[PDB]
Amino acid sequence: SRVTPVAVIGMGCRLPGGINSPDKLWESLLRGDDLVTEIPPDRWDADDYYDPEPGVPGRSVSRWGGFLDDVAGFDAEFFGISEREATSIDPQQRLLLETSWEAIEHAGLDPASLAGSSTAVFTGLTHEDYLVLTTTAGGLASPYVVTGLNNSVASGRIAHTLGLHGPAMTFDTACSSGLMAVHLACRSLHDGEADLALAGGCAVLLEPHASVAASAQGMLSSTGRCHSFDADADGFVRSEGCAMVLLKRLPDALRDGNRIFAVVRGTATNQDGRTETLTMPSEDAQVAVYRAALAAAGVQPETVGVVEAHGTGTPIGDPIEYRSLARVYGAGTPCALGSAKSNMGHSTASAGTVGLIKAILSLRHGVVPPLLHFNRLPDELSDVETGLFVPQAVTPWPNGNDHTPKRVAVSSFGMSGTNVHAIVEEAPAEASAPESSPGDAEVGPRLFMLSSTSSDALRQTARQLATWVEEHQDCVAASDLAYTLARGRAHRPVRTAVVAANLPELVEGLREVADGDALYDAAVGHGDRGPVWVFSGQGSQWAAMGTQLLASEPVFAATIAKLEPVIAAESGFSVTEAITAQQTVTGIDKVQPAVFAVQVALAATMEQTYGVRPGAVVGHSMGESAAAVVAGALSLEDAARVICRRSKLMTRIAGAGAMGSVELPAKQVNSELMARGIDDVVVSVVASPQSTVIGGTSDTVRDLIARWEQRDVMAREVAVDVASHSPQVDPILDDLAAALADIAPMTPKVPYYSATLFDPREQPVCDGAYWVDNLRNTVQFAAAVQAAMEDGYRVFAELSPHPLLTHAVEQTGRSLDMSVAALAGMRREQPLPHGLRGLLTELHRAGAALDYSALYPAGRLVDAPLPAWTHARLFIDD
Amino acid sequence: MESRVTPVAVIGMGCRLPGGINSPDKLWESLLRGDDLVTEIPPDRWDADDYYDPEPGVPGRSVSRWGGFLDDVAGFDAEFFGISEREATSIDPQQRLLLETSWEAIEHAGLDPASLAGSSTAVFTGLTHEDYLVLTTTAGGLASPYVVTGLNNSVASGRIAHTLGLHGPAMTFDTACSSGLMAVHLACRSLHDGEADLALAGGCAVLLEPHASVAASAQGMLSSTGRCHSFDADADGFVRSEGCAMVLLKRLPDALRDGNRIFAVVRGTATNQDGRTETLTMPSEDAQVAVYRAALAAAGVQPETVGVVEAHGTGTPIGDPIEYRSLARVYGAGTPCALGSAKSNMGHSTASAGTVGLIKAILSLRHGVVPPLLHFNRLPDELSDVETGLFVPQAVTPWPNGNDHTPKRVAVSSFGMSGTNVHAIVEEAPAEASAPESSPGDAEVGPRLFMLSSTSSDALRQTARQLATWVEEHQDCVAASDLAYTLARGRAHRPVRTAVVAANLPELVEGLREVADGDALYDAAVGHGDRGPVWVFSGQGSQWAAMGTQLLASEPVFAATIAKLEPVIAAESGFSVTEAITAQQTVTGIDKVQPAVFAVQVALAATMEQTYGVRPGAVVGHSMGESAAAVVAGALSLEDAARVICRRSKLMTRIAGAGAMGSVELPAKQVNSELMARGIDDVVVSVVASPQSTVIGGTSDTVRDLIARWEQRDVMAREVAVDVASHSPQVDPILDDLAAALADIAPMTPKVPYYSATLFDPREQPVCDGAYWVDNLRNTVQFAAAVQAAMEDGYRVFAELSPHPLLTHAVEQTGRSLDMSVAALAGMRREQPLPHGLRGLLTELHRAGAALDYSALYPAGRLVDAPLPAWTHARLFIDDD
Amino acid sequence: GPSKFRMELLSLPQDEWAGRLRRLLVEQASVILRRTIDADRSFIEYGLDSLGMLEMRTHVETETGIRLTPKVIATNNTARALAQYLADTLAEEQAA
Ligand SMILES: *[C@@H](CCCCCCCCCCCCCC)C(=O)NCCNC(=O)CCNC(=O)[C@H](O)C(C)(C)COP(=O)(O)O
Ligand SMILES: *[C@@H](CCCCCCCCCCCCCC)C(=O)NCCNC(=O)CCNC(=O)[C@H](O)C(C)(C)COP(*)(=O)O
Repeated sequence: SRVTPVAVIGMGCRLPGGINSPDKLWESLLRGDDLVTEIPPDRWDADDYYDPEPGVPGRSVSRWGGFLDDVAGFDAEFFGISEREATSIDPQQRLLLETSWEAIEHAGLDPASLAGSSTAVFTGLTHEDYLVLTTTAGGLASPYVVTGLNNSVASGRIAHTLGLHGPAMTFDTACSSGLMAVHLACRSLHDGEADLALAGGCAVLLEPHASVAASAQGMLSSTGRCHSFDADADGFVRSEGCAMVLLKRLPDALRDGNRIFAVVRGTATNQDGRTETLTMPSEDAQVAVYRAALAAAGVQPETVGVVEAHGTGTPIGDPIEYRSLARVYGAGTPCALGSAKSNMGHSTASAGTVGLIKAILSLRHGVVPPLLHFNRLPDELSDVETGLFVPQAVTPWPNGNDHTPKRVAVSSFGMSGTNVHAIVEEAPAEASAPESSPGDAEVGPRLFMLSSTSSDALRQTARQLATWVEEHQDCVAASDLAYTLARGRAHRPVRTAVVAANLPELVEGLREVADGDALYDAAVGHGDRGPVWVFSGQGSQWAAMGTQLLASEPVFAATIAKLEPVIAAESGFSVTEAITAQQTVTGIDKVQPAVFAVQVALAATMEQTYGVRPGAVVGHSMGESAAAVVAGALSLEDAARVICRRSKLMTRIAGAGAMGSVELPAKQVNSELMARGIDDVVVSVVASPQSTVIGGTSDTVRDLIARWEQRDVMAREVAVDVASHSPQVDPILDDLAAALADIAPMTPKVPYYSATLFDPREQPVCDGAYWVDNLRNTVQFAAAVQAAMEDGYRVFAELSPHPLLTHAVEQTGRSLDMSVAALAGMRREQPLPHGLRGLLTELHRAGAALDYSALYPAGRLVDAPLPAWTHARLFIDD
Repeated sequence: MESRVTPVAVIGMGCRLPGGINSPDKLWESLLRGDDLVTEIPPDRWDADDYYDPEPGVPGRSVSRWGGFLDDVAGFDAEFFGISEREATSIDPQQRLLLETSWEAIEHAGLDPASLAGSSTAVFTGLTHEDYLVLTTTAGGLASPYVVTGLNNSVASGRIAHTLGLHGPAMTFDTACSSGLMAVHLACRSLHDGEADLALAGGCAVLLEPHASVAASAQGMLSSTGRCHSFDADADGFVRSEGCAMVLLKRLPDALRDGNRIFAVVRGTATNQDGRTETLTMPSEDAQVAVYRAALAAAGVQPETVGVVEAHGTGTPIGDPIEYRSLARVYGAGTPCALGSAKSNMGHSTASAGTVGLIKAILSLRHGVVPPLLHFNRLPDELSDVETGLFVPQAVTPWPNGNDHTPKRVAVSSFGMSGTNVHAIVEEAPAEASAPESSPGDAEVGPRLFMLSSTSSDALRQTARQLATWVEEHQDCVAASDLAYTLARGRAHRPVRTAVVAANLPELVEGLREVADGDALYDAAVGHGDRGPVWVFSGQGSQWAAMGTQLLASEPVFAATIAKLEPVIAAESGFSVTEAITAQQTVTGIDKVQPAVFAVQVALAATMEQTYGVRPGAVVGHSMGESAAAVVAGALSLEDAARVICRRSKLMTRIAGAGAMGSVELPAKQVNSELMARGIDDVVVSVVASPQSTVIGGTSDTVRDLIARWEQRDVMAREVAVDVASHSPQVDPILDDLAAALADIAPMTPKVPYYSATLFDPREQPVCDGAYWVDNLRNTVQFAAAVQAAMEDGYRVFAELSPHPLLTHAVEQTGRSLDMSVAALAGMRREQPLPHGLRGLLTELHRAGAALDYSALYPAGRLVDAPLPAWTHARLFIDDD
Repeated sequence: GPSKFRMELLSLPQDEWAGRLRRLLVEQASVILRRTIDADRSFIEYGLDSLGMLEMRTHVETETGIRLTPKVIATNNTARALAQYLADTLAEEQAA
């Protein structure tokens, strides 16, 4: 072997007829589809130039071509491109930018993970149609033309966008540009200049003057069809198309476990040299490049089963090529001769890569697609004795032996006389992991995860995937598909999840998402920071809260089982019946422990079963006790005593005061309270900057409420037993401190934003005096939440039985002009047949950091379709 | 110590830059003189006032009115490359300049581009901008069929490979302003692989249209002042400028083995991308530092041994401080290091400044000095904190840290707009492993032959004038013999060619001025150099008094051959050859006239082959001329043909005035019909000289009476009195004696092809026996058919080797009949002096285009930097007036 | 004299100076980018190129009298940070 083998670990393409995926390309090739259509009126009026008489000046003989369903579409915002600059960008560059992202995602890699890598980019561009259209419109004066119409930035932008550091050059080698990029990338990876390579080309047809000019040369087909290797060959038809591949050194790819589609064992390039005419090919030059590539790959030509020829369909090009192949390949052993350009026309720049992609697919499925538009070879090739043949149907691999890996030969010959050839071998024998036992493939709901750049794109994405799952539901494994959508895709800003146990169930859910009218909204996080647990106070209790979770989640049930004896120890009460009875838990000695048990088990389930690391913890009222447990400051055996011992204490002062809710800032409330000479009523909880909770003497509290109602102020009393965070609790703190004298606080390991300490940023020591202070002092919950946002957290999920502070969090975030998400872990009478997977679905939708490895330990990548795009039409105009 | 790539030697460089710079040496003179090459935009391109606006950011207007412009962009030598005028009109000028400069690069390396046919030479050409495409679509000329190759970028490199018949990889590419040096990266990589043994790298810049300036001006790139104030505190942007530059690259072990001249060694090169950093065009400091240490690692060079950095130096207020701070982090670690940038002198030659920067680096290496930076007055205050050994030279500076233990090394950098950086480390050429310098040898100062060439007459005069100026300057820096060697075996001989004979350079300067000013019409060569000339050997009538006196005194080998043949005639004819050729009166009497003509003519052909290496591709003789032709082609030995001719002249000396030669313009068929009408057999066709000229031999009275018959009928039937009526029945009685008296010779097979007028078919090999000779004095001389078969074989150059040309006019006539352009040179003329021996024939033989053995004429010598020939540029452009 | 916004802003207590600025920025970037921005996600991934940075540079100069430079927006890569950078810069010059 002359060079290092290079593995094609990812492929991406956009091709005429709506083909935008390598798997979709294979289906069309196998079906024998013909993607050559009449020129859409959107490009130009074909009848303004069509003339069947050859060589008529100013007129073309071709009215056909292979066109993309749309070209002006480009998801500009997802790449941070403003419409003003996006409009002037050559569509060839935009399609390359999009398809390169598809190529990386197809490999199972997050493109954002490639930032800072030594990845190299090689893109070939041969047509300046958008430049000419801009010149005709006279819009060259726009400053964005400097970047929009230059050819170097076609690969520069891709490297700039993804933050790559390898070579990022753009070349132009005519119709062999697509395959030349693979040869250059295979060279660069071997030299060590890079560790990953993006190779391919793009061609876009927007102007008739390119077609008529070639028509005057007699190049294009009169019948408008690339009759490759047929007697009626009369020329080619230009066609749009963009295709890219991702290349990585084989030892690295095998070491890192990336899926390998095929191995490029060696490439070679050559020039036709001096010929009769500048565009005439040379037979001996083609024969030389064949032996050069085989020598570089170190493989005998007798073992190359299938040759993917150039096959443009020119009357003189094919006989030269056919003689070239017969002198090297097909030496006795049968050989199959194919050409992708028959099915979709000549893609020019990208024709090299598309031919390669067809070769990759043929290797994987082990068959050769029939060659469209073939009846017989030209009569002048009758005497050539060779093993070559043109398949007229889906044929098995011509060799059929097992001792030798399947190999193909890919060729591409440029107009300027530059030839490219590459030898591709099938992927290595899969390093199959130990077979998954039926116990590992547990029957149970799994999250299938979607993403897109907009609401409509998500609905389109769901529809596409639903049809794909409906086809491969027997061939694909549900475990792998769940793994692939989570661990092997890029989570685009607008995202959702569908939970199901079987693929048919998954399809039905996707169709509901496809036809649903819900306004899916973009995520607010970046997966860099974990969610912030919010532990609310009392009042969220509802009848039979824990019945569903106990019957569904084992860790939740286990947590209650461990904590139940402590309640029966300190308070002598059984929480299992209270949270499962038909009546809401009542009594402070019962209400507080019941809420505490649910919250801590909810947190316990989340970071153990679903492995969600909390980025920060925020506590409100007794929720601070739950907050301490999750933060690692205390053990559950301590806070349970803290809750239980405290809970029985204010049973003495049940009814010792009344609470009021004032929807005004606390600062002005304090000033008005001071100006009124009143000092028994104090601010209890600063819930939001626009709301305040007060408590004190029951009759007096009603008096300011009436004194606020006469001022038409929105105010309300709070129907709860104990005047917490007010001087009414005074007769207990001395007893409470003695009861908590045995508490052993520890330093918190999770960021703790206490609402009791004057500075929320302080990491508390949850000693006895804290809870004494917590009950007496006011709660600056809005301040603590505000502090967490200032630190950068944006996702808050409250773990109470019912949402009570989610509205407060949203108000505080809005008061800071900050985009935040307020999720609810549980809701009153909300059925959750799938357990807490609903919250996990919501947390991912918001964008909190997750340990997807814990949810999806291992699995094989599969071919799930990539997400759609928010294709806004961005084209020049006159 | 570790070198991960093979060192690559730059064996040839060529460029075309603004201000009439057409050669690397002329670039060096400009840099030392501190020339500023940017000018106001010429009205020929566009009206600059139609777009100028000093206010930055104004829509639809450009802030700069200056640029560096080539003196002639539309100029192209279409016919030399075999491209029709129509096709060349629609070819992008970037492609046309690349084709011309690449040819200049190959010649500058000392190689004939025709010798690269079938080689594995690779071609990488950087190329940005599409101004001609913009112009073409504005004029609406895209319907032309030639556009498919004229405007497609891939043909830019494909055309070079197609023209020269190169088989290595050939591609063009775009990497913004770093494409020029990126070509060197790919070429070094391709050579390292073994894919190629020669590589052309470079780029082209062309500035035909204004909107490119307007679009960039809105972005704020364009400099308001109009000069690239590289590394100056007043930097405000760059200025675009035209320019093309190409280099030729070869593996260093191969360059040493073949003995090619090395200008510099590219030890290593590397490239990378800036990555995600602010805006698309904002450069990254850390990326620049990475490529420096990567290139050094690949080249195995520590940075402290690099003394000069050819920085990118665009002149933007953002780019320059990033460059300086990045360089100070790598280079100049305590040791002084000199900064520089070719951008300052000639603006930004986008997509080619990478190569132009490289070329400046090589010239600095060979001359060992750092050119001053033009507009530098003070570094920006932002860089006052940076501590470094770097410094910007304000005058011609000796090489920093100059020493012999460490070879001089240069770092070349070039950064593109897309963010792709290229950086290469260049070392001086290895210590000259030349032959003993000024060693004794061919120290003779005899007049040497200096060769000129071009594509047209007016081009030759321009070429002579340019070379005359160059020789006038370097008359002391180089030896005359080396210049003669360079022009002969180190250049490509274009169709229009001539030579000048001189003994010393001062005479040469006078000679070129005569050629540059003379109104001589220099016709292009008719030969392709494939086949050697065809010697022509004549009959009687060429003799004149004291012919060889000057030749005997000017060609020692001629004299040796004359002396060699002297004894045999002194035995067979009894008289010394020097008598007839040195007497003050013309030799008379066939017994001495005939041997004398044969003796000189044989030595003449001997003089060409032994002394001037002129191997004849074919040989043709006439009458007596077959004897001389037989010796030269190898059909018979030298002395044996001598006894052959003296015996004949003596044997027919028995008769005087045996008959007559009626020479008529009538065709042989027509005179045969006329003779049949006359019915006499006393006269016979003796010589078929031309299709429009026939010679009739026979009895005197039958000739004289009958030739008057055409003279009454107004027919061009002249005759000059001759001693012998050969090829006629008048010599028949002596043939029996002649058939045996000279039968002692032993003919053998010629080693050279022979066309014989004696045989019916000249192409047949003639056995030079007496019977064949007896045919010669009797059979009709079929000379016209003899030369006809020669040109049917494609031979083109015919030289008449006779004291006076007699049959040359016949060659032109038959060539005119054949509609086939041929050369009819004459070896020597009547009374014509020979101040330089037969060198006057050789210069004409070269001008005709025959095959020559230049190795024999020019055994050895070092190549020189003599200026390349000027092109016949024609104004080819697209107009929308 | 200075823009009407600058008179109002200084007359207001300095603690909301970030809040009022954080809007002069959101509105101005919204019209420049033609997209309702958010106050925390970075400009560069909105597509704020070098030109748009100039339009921001000149506009804030008219509205606040502060000479912004393109490196600063490159450093204060988000609106909240940029408004924060404007706040103390206003505070520092005021204290002079
Ligand atoms: C790719 C060809 C790419 C170039 C032509 C299509 C694009 C539009 C024109 C270029 C841009 C113009 C400027 C902007 C508007 C390709 O695959 N081509 C065919 C490859 N075949 C091949 O090389 C051999 C085919 N050649 C011939 O059949 C033969 O040379 C001709 C019939 C074409 C010419 O014959 P003659 O004129 O007698 O030499
Ligand atoms: C050369 C840069 C490219 C010059 C030629 C561009 C001509 C237009 C090409 C497209 C065709 C349009 C016409 C179609 C008919 C170069 O040498 N690049 C390296 C240095 N160049 C830089 O830009 C580096 C310094 N950059 C800057 O100063 C800033 O990024 C600029 C001023 C560009 C933007 O400032 P803003 O980001 O603060």
